[PDB]
Amino acid sequence: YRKLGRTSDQRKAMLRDLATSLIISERIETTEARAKEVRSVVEKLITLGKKGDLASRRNAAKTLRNVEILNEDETTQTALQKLFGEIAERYTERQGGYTRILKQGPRRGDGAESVIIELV
Amino acid sequence: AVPKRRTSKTRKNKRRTHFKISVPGMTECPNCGEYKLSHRVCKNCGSY
Amino acid sequence: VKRTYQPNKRKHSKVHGFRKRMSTKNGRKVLARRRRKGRKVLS
Amino acid sequence: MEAKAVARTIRIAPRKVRLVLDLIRGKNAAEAIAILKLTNKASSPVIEKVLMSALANAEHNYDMNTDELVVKEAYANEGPTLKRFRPQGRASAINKRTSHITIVVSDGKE
RNA sequence: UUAAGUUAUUAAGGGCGCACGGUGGAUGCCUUGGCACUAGAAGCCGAUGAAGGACGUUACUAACGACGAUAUGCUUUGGGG
RNA sequence: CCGAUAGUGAACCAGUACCGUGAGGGAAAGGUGAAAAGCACCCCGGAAGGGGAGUGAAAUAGAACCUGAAACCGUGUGCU
RNA sequence: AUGGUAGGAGAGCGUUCUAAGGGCGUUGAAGCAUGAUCGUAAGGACAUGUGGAGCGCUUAGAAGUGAGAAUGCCGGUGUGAGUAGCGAAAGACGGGUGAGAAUCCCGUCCACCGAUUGACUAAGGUUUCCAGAGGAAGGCUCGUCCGCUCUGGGUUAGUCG
RNA sequence: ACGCGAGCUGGGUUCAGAACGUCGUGAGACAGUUCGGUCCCUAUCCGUCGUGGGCGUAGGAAAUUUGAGAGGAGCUGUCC
RNA sequence: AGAUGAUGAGGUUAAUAGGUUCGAGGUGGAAGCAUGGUGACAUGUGGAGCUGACGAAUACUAAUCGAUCGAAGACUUAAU
Repeated sequence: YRKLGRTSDQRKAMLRDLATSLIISERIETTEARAKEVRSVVEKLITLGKKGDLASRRNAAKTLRNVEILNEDETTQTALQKLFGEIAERYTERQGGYTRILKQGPRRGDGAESVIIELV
Repeated sequence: AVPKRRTSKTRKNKRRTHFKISVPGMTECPNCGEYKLSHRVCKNCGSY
Repeated sequence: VKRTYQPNKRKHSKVHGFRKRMSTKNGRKVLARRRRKGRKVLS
Repeated sequence: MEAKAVARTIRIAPRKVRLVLDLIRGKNAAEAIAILKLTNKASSPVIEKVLMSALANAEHNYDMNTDELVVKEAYANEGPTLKRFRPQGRASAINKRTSHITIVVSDGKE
């Protein structure tokens, strides 16, 4: 698997940060390799959310960061709550996938292959 | 470790014959706008 | 590592400086030289 | 009928600008613009500015049609260099080089 | 058509020549400044505060010159218009 | 006698930038045009730059401004 | 008769200047560039482009009178080469500004120092301090940012030193 | 190049220190002993190990092959 | 398979990679509930639960629409 030019702990932390931000925003802009790695992470999180049980909730809290969303109608929830409420309902019938990568052009400061990754 | 003779123009420009840029693909965007980069929905009007 | 010239305004003006040059005949000669050469600063 | 544009004292080295200049020489203007948009090099937008200035000169001052033009000449020459004493290393010198870019565009007639 | 033989065409790049450009500041022309001397005055100041400077002074202002709280100058005699 | 690598170290910002704790050492750097008439206006461009137009005898005389050598860097081609 | 190094003798070519004479020049001088020209050599003309004010010729006379080498001096410019290097360290996403954003602002998360990467006071430095404006140069990349540039402001003591 | 330090050590010897013995009026010496004592280099050309691009081979291609040559291998024991 | 580039497996008439499901192997008995124990703890539900690179299956996701390059079997002689 990919190392992403980082150490083990840095990689783990960045992956779970990416996954949390994706659950928050539903589309994010990043590099190709990071997207190709975080894909599996977020898909496994959605699988846990579809299972729905307490043990899966805890095994997902192992990964997700504790973040508060400002929901419409002045409501507030967590990424875990969103994952287990809405994102599981949207994909209750879908078997796999849940994410799509769309390539964009290179950045300026680098020649890095930029990419959007979006929930479907 | 150091060069014993200077390099001539001939040798220099011979060495610089594989030092160039290739050409991109340029599949012309059938949807709209500027020409899209291949397999890339380009930010500047691409529809790949 | 420690380097030469640890500055000090007092010691500068005391070992160099106008009054110290004028206190001795040979220090009055360096001023005459700098004046003759046209030096903008004498001390 | 030829329309020309030159950009003087660009802070990029001629060796670097010539690499991308070599791709557009002898091309049509539209495909050259496309190549410059799809190349990721620092000199591409600069050369694009020069090319579009030349085409605008052709359209305004000579009343030529921009649909049937080709890049006839495209070159970079050396400008004056700037000397900088690199303090980071050990008392070394660094020449910041610069280029005079020129492109001329023609309809291919007389 | 089959054998045997001969001999091309390509320029990724390079060489020579020619043309056109850029860089760079030699060459020519010039002088605002200097070098060596001639002749004729003078040979230099200072406690009535010198040689040298520092701070300031223009309506606007940095530098240099001029000037000094009467400050980018004051009075007066004589030229000039 | 020199005519800007010359001739004073200094034709210009000179015993100044700069170096050195200090005594001291000590540079580089001249030329638009007769006249500033020093490019109104339009176009590309964020601007710099430029292309026209115009001043001028001349603008490859446009302030990086007389002449503009060679090294060096390029673009085109005839022979190979 | 005519190979020739140390070396001796002789005859000459060019450079700057001076005297005299005689000439050339905006109908374009010197310089620069090119050429398939002349002379036994040093070297001399002519033609054409560029340039835009001084310069040849004859005879004689004076010299700062001829460079390829001195690990020579001073300036320009190459080669190595798109090479080595870009100076210890955790960043990710979103939103914003903008011609233009990995590098600037804001927000959330994460992480680091923690008898210190914290907070004061001396020495030293001397306006680097604060608001706006700016991207030509500086910043080992970028830059809308800045200890950089421009404009204007800012240091208040009977008890502190 | 008593093969090989721009491939490695640095035990030896020999540079500054110090000591024993001997010699020397002495400063010091022996080379007779003893403890200690800084080993730089980003590979231009040839060369070598691998690995690609271009062109050629009388039409253009995919695949399977011959083999002029070249390299490798080559040791030995005990027991019935 | 590999420094890059090459090489090979695949490009929707598709199992190339990912995900999903199920396995293999690895670890070794999840959580929750109940019971016993004063309590540390233990027992059962239950070879449990978890599982990177390995295997199979399944088009849920992505391998899109496209564009470029690419020949025109000479001449001479002898046989036919």
